[PDB]
Amino acid sequence: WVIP
Amino acid sequence: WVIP
Amino acid sequence: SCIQFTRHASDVLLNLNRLRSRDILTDVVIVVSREQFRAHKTVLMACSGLFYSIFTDQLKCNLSVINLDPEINPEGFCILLDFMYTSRLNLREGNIMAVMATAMYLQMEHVVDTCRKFIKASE
Amino acid sequence: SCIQFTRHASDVLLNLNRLRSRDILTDVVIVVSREQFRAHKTVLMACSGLFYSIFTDQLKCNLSVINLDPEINPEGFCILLDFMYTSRLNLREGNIMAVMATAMYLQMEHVVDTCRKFIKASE
Ligand SMILES: CSc1ncc(Cl)c(Nc2ccc3c(c2)CC(=O)N3)n1
Ligand SMILES: CSc1ncc(Cl)c(Nc2ccc3c(c2)CC(=O)N3)n1
Ligand SMILES: [Cl-]
Ligand SMILES: [Cl-]
Ligand SMILES: [Cl-]
Ligand SMILES: [Cl-]
Repeated sequence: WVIP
Repeated sequence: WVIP
Repeated sequence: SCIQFTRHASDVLLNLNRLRSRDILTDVVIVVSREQFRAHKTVLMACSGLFYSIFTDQLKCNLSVINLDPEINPEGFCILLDFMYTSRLNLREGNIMAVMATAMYLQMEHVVDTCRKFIKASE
Repeated sequence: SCIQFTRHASDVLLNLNRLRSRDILTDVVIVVSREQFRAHKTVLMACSGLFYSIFTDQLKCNLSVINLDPEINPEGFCILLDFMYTSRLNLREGNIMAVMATAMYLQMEHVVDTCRKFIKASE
C-alpha cells in the first residue's frame, strides 16, 4: 500500500 | 514497454 | 521472449471503472440492507473470494440479484466496490471497522491486512 | 486521502486471465478465418477501440458471436488476445506485420506504436  |  | 506494457493492467481497470460509471454491460445487482450496487460479475470474482465462490456455483452464476448478509454495512460495501475498480481504498477512522468486517466477509485478504495494521497503530 | 494497493490492477488482470483459461463467464466468441476465440466482452472493450464501439452498439451488445474481417490473421489475433489478458506481447520478426495490422484494425494504439518502433529499428 502507498500514498498515491 | 519493458523486458519483464 | 515477450515484451510487457507496464501501464496495461491499470488502463484496463480504469476502462472497466468507466463502463461501471456509465452502467455498460453490468450483469448483476448486489443488494446490501436495501441499497443496490450494479457491477460486473467478472470484476467482483477477480477481487473477492466470496464472489469468486458465488459466481462459479452452477446455480448462482445465473442470478441477476445477490443479497448480502444483513450485518453488512452499505457504506463499507461501497468503499470496497470502489477499491475493486480503482485500487484506491478510502480508509478513515470512522469507517475502518465497517470496511474490515466487510472485507473479511468478501474475502479480500490484502484489504483485511491493511485494516489490521492501521487498527494496531491506533491502540 | 485514499491509500492505493500497487499490485491490485495486475492481480485483477491475472484473475480475469484465470477465468478465461477455465472458460468461466465468457460471453462472446470472436471468429477469425474459421478459428474461434472465447472471451469476456468487458475485457475486449477495455483493451480495444474496435470492441468498445461494437459492444456499446444497442444491437451488437447482444450478439454472442462476432466475425472479424477475413484479412485478419488468426495468429495475430491470438497474440493480441493474450496481450489483453496479460500485458505481455509475443512480438517476433515472423509475426510483427500480422500483429501490427491486427492491432490497427482492433484500435490498440500502444501496440501499434511499439510495432512501428520495432519495424523502424530493422530498416
Ligand atoms: C484462487 S484462483 C482464482 N481464479 C479466478 C478468480 Cl476470479 C479468483 N478470484 C479470487 C479468489 C480468492 C480471492 C480473491 C480473488 C481475492 C482474495 O483475497 N481471495 N481466484
Ligand atoms: C474512450 S472512453 C472508454 N471507456 C470505456 C472503455 Cl471500455 C473504453 N475502451 C477503449 C476505447 C478506445 C481505445 C481503447 C479502449 C484502447 C485503445 O487504444 N483505444 N474506452
Ligand atoms: Cl435473479
Ligand atoms: Cl484485496
Ligand atoms: Cl449471436
Ligand atoms: Cl494497446
